[PDB]
Amino acid sequence: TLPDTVDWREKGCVTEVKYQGSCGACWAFSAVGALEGQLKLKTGKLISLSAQNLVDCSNEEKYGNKGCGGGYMTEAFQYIIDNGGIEADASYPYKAMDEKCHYNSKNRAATCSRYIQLPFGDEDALKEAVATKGPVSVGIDASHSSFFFYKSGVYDDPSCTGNVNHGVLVVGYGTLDGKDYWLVKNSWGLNFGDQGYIRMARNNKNHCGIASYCSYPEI
Ligand SMILES: *C(=N)C1(NC(=O)[C@@H]2C[C@@H](S(=O)(=O)c3ccc(OCC(F)(F)F)cc3C(F)(F)F)CN2C(=O)C2(C)CC2)CC1
Repeated sequence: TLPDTVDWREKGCVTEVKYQGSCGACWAFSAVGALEGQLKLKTGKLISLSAQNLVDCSNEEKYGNKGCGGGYMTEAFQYIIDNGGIEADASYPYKAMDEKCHYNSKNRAATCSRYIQLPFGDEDALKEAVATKGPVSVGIDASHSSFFFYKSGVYDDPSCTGNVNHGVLVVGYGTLDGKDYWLVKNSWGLNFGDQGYIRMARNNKNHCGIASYCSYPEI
């Protein structure tokens, strides 16, 4: 059986909310967020990892990522795997611009061996992964102005579609005033949503495509 409510923030597995600025780096923050969760669960240390390392060093056709022009969480993991590591944010800080890759293996802060993809649109599979594995990288349709008007409750705008466009991180789930939600960490800083988080409708026919492209890394 699975718990009714999960919140990885309570287990110390979620770093501070970051601010992506005008660089289309949502995919990089989503990936490092998922990897940060796994690092904490394995080593016991919570460390912010370098979204900038991903933005600078995976901007090539091998991966299909485009730096500040967008990218894919799975390809970010693949880069980390191929590269034999990723730096911490401390040593490779976020600049919100495309820069020349300057990865240094002496500052390796985490590694990745493989990544897992969940079945397309399966919110039950996502619930199990969030419950038992940790934070999960997801794509959502975050193109509706209502997404940025949200302050509280459970975001459930009927105009949302399954055509996804932003990467974010699911750090938990539960039920708020009778409405099932996924607890989503964004990368728009602490002024977005509820302290950087939005609760998005769960079990409502894969709303905003939240369970369409789920993945998480394995250290
Ligand atoms: C964040 N600042 C930005 N968004 C961005 O980088 C997004 C993130 C992913 S996605 O989640 O939108 C996405 C899109 C399409 C996918 O597959 C469709 C297929 F292959 F089935 F046809 C998968 C994903 C997912 F897996 F979830 F990542 C990509 N993306 C993009 O902007 C891209 C590079 C244009 C697609 C920049 C706003």
